[PDB]
Amino acid sequence: TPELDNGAAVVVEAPKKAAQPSETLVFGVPQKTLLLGFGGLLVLGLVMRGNK
Amino acid sequence: VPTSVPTNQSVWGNVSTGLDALISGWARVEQIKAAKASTGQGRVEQAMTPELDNGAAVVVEAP
Amino acid sequence: MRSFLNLNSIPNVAAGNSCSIKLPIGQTYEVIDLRYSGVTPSQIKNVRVELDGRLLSTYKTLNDLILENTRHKRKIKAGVVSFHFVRPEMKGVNVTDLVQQRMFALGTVGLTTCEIKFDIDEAAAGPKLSAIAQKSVGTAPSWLTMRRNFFKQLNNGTTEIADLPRPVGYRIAAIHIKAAGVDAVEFQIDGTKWRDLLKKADNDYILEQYGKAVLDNTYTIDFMLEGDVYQSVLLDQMIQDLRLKIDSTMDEQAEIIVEYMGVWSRNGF
Amino acid sequence: MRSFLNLNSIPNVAAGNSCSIKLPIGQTYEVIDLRYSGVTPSQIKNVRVELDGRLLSTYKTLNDLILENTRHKRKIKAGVVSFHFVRPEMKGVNVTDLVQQRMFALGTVGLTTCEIKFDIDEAAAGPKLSAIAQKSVGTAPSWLTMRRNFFKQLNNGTTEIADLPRPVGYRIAAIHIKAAGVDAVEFQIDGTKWRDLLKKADNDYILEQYGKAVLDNTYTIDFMLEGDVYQSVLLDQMIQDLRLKIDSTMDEQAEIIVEYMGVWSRNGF
Amino acid sequence: MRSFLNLNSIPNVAAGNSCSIKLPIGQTYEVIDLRYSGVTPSQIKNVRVELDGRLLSTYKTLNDLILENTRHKRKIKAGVVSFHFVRPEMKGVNVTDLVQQRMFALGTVGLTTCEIKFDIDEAAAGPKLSAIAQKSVGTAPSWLTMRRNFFKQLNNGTTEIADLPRPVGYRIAAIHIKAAGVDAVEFQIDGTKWRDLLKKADNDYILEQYGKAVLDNTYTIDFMLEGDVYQSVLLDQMIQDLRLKIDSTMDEQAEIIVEYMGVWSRNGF
Amino acid sequence: MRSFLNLNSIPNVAAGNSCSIKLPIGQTYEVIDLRYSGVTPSQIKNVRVELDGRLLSTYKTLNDLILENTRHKRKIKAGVVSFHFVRPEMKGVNVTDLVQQRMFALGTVGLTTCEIKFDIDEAAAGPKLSAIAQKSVGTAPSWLTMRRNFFKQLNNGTTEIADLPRPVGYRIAAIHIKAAGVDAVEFQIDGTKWRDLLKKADNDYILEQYGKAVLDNTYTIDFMLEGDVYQSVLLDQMIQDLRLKIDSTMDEQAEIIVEYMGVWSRNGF
Ligand SMILES: [Ca+2]
Ligand SMILES: [Ca+2]
Ligand SMILES: [Ca+2]
Ligand SMILES: [Ca+2]
Repeated sequence: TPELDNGAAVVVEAPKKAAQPSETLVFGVPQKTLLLGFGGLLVLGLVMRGNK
Repeated sequence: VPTSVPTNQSVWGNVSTGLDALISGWARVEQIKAAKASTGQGRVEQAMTPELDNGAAVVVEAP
Repeated sequence: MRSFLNLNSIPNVAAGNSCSIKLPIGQTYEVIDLRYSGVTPSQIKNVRVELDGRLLSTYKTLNDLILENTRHKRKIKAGVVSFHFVRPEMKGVNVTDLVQQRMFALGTVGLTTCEIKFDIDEAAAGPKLSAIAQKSVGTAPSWLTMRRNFFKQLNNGTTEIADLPRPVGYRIAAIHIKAAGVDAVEFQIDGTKWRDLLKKADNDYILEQYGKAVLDNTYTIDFMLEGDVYQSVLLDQMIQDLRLKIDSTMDEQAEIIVEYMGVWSRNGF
Repeated sequence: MRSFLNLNSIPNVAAGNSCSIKLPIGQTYEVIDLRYSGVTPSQIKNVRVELDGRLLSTYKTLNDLILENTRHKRKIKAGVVSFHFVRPEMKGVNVTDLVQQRMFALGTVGLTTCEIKFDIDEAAAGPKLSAIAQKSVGTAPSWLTMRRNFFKQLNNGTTEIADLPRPVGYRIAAIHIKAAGVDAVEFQIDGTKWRDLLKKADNDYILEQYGKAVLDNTYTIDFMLEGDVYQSVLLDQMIQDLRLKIDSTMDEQAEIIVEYMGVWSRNGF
Repeated sequence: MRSFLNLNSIPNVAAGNSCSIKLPIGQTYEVIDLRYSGVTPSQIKNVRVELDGRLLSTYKTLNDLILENTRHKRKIKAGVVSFHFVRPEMKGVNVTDLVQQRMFALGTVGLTTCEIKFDIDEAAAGPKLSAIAQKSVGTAPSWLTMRRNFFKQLNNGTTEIADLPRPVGYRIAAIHIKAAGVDAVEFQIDGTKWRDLLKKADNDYILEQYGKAVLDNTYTIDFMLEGDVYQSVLLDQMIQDLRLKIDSTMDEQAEIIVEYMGVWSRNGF
Repeated sequence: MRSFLNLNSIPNVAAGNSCSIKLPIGQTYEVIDLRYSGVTPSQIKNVRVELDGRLLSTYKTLNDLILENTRHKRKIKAGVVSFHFVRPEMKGVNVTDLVQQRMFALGTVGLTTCEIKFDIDEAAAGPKLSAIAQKSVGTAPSWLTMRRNFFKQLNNGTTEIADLPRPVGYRIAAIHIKAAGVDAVEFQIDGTKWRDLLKKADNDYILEQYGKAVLDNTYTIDFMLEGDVYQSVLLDQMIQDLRLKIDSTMDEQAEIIVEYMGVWSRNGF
């Protein structure tokens, strides 16, 4: 550690946190993706009933 | 093995092991400096660099 | 292409003042020409070259820098004294002479501060100091010359100095014994006598034989007479004894100057 | 909202010293008010505005900045001299006047260093300098005014100056011929006479006609009399001849001031 | 092995006569020793070294060749003046010093004519001239030193010279300003100040610092102080400004000597 | 690292005595400093450097060794004369200068005896001789300088000397004609005139041109003026004629000194 009159400062405001916007989007896309899964599992379940 | 003894020693250690490996590196960087100096683009690159004190910054507000 | 710059004005140049030559970081300093007037070189005391606040080289007075240059027979001019970082006397063994000489330049890349501090004597008539820099492309501090000061008592008879710092990996270019009554000196490492008890007249003859100038009241042990860096003393981490046997005729305190060499390190010598 | 800040203290303000006003990077500097005392504006020599170590504008002395402001009839106050980066006289053609004026502000975004260097004369009584900054949101250096200095010998009869730098893409706001014996001047580009051989009295009348003040021993060729930036000389790469025909009555050395304009580039003019 | 030959007798050596030293083609001329008597070096005017009828180097008088050698501290003897094609001061960076020095030798292979023309002044007492050649194996003209003459007027104040020829691919070893009232000079390329406004005393100190001799009424800008050819100015095509700022104290006409360098071409500089 | 040793005392140093400097075998002798007093260099006759009982170099008197060093402008000091085995003037072409210079060092590896014999004149006041050795790591005798002595009658007019020994594979660094009336000399090999009939003044000018000192009553034919070993005469087995044409003005006995060079062989030259 030395002593000089040369410094590189950076004093500035900084944001914190974020809730709701990423959620709403990341709840819309997987719910649809899951719903497509149920539709696929249902048709596979229903076709097994046809083979009885 | 080290040993203490007077008189001019018959055989001496003429080894410059790790120092030569460094010295070659200094010789290599000299060729890099010469490679820049051989072209006009090398001189223009050095013109961009100054020698000054450190720089500070500061900002606030919502854009 | 090199750049010759008129360094910024030296702040507060006055008698009894403590001034400093703050060098801008970024490039390489090969030589620094310091012009002086209204003051003697001996009136410019405690000259210290500092890199990042740490000591690199030290001169009791600016006159020691004049003598350092005189010894190598470098151009000496009244009113000016230069700091030769690049060693013009260097000769290459596996590289060109130019590479071996420039390898000592004061690179500043990665440095936070580069300073040349000194104190102006109170008796100074009307001190006036300015500096000019002969620079080149930026490089790390790397290989640098580190002039160190040591004070030891010499007897009338035989004195032995074996407590000289032995920084590992570093080298010793030369040793200068500043005393008025030194007749002969002997240098040995681990019992091996690399320099027999050579009489001053004989030692001084070899020095001059290599284009060097003999300094008054000084016994110089040049380990780089040929200009070959590999001829210098390599401070091997295995050396058990680094001794100096001085045959004096006077009982005085000698100023031992040791020119060390090595790759500059932020936490090194 | 703008911010008015009391800039950090100027280091080492003394006679014969070389000082600098280091500006913090991040925001935009519209105006810089420099307060001075114990020294004359003419005693503040070699004023250089540097961006990243490169020269932007140059003033032989601080008095030239006072005259620059006086010419536009800007507020002049003894003990203070301002650096007007934002040009208050600008008028918009396809944009608002405010946009055209603020466009010249000294943005610092992307910069590494912003400095205002100068030398304090040795005769300075007791120099005292401080600075205040009128800043605004950060912007790139962008469109800036580049004041350049040129010296040419003027004859008694007719002299022609056609070797003025013509940086491509840049513009010329005005040209100031500093000489005491200039009777008339003519300006032409590629044979085209944009400014007939106008007598000083006639040229000075047009200048005053646009709210400008005539400077002593100066022949000003204002290419932005209306405040319209698009009236200035556009240095096209195809221009073959940019000539100035000066009719003098004296044999003297003239200081030619050229106010260039263009988007600042780290490797440009 | 080198060959030392007594060149053929110089035809028609008389006062007011125009003589020539026609060199036989085939080998390489490292040095040409010209013995003179009954005439002064200043009485041997317009010395031109021509290869195939094209001018290579020019000397206003033979005295300029004496000064050229004196500057490098080469052996000077009254009654004899040598043409040093091989540059003894050269130092190798990636090649040996010998290779770097011999590379400047005057090879004649592929040449049709090699001449050294000059005019004998009418006042010549009783001119007597003979020449000796220090030759070596034949080589193409290749890398040669091209001394060029330029005359420019200087003012009392500042004079700027930016119209110096910039042959593409060529280099500039040095620039010699022959004037009696030059105080300081500044050299820059594209705004970049490679040589700050250095005072004569300071510039001359650096010159002597490198084993050079300062010439009377001359301001030398040596770009090869270290002997390194790659430190010289590389006339790169993209260069937009090669300027010289001279601070004089007298109003006179200066003789600007420019030492160019490059691979000799049938259709080159 | 080199070692500086105070050689063992020289046995029986007295007037009219035949002494010898017996060198210990094992290492390499770069330089041998011989201190003398109570006797003149001319009083130390028949100096012979012998390797294994065979003659390597010969000096009529120690004064010839002083002149040998003076010619190369080596450091000369009264009371001391050095034997420079390592040639400091050597310059490398495909190797470093240091390698080319050190290559001449007197290696002793494989040797049975290394001696420096000489006779002390009877007129010697009070002879006192001591020696110091500058040594380095051991090497075979290898490449060595072999100074040979020859005496020939020189006529007033023209004399030719073609009976000089031509040991195969060896080289000739230089030839020194010791006579007071030599005007010009010509050197040729197989009809080829490598050195035209050069006048003494012209030959001496070239010598000085390369940093050499002209010896009194001597005509030196330096084949290594540049320091390049490959410029020396290579004694090829096919050479049919090695001739010297001397133009004298006196009828006298000349001492011809021939500096041979080659890899030392126990059964060679
Ligand atoms: Ca370094
Ligand atoms: Ca802007
Ligand atoms: Ca050539
Ligand atoms: Ca050898």
